Amino acid sequence: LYFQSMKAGIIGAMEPEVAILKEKLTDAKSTEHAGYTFHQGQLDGSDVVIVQSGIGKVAAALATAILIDRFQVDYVVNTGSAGGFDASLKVGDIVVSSEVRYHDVDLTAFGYEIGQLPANPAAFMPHDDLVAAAKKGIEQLSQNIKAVTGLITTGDTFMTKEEDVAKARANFPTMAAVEMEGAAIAQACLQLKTPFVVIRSLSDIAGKESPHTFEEYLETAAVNSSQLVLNMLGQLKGKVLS
Ligand SMILES: Nc1ncnc2[nH]cnc12
Repeated sequence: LYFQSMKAGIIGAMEPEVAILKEKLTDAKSTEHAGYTFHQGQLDGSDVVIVQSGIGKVAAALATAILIDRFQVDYVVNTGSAGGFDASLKVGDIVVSSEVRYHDVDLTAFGYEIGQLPANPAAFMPHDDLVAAAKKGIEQLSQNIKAVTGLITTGDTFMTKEEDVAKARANFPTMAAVEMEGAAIAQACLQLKTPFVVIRSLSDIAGKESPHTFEEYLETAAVNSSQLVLNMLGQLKGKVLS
């Protein structure tokens, strides 16, 4: 009958990235702390807390901290949209983080790696089992989408200027996709000894077409990322993280 499951923290920067899972919430309760709105409930039996963070590093990191400190989630899933870097991937595809780095952190002047904050690893690491879970989570099939593991990077600039995309690409050649909150969530999670995984779907190919492509395909990327979350929640049912 009843599964014994962890409590999942689920975070998205904007309302569409979160609206779907917010809906399928059962026994919904919504609470407010420190300027954020947290939606506690269940998804197919599993206990979750869903928060829309706002855009950018600091906002995502603060929501994450409250998510962990106030609601004691066992792990954090960051979901949402991202700009594709990997040419193999096309709008709607999904990238599960295999690692996450900031692209807009630079303390190389002092010997740190590009993207790396002092007293932090160069790359934040998602839990293997959360990664493994979403890997199996690709029984995807709605009723076709590609889904991959790859490097995801994070900065506080929306990545549109051919020059910005080039510099990022040069520093982080293996990058599958880019967004504005992933590494910040991971940074907060590390600080709070909490497992994370970042799941993001391509709302655009990063570059000249990005602003209107993003607006066109945000709802698609929300649908696809939200689905892989639900599956991943299924794979984690009755399990605990190693
Ligand atoms: N091109 C882009 N840059 C940063 N974040 C994004 N999220 C979706 N598309 C993006």
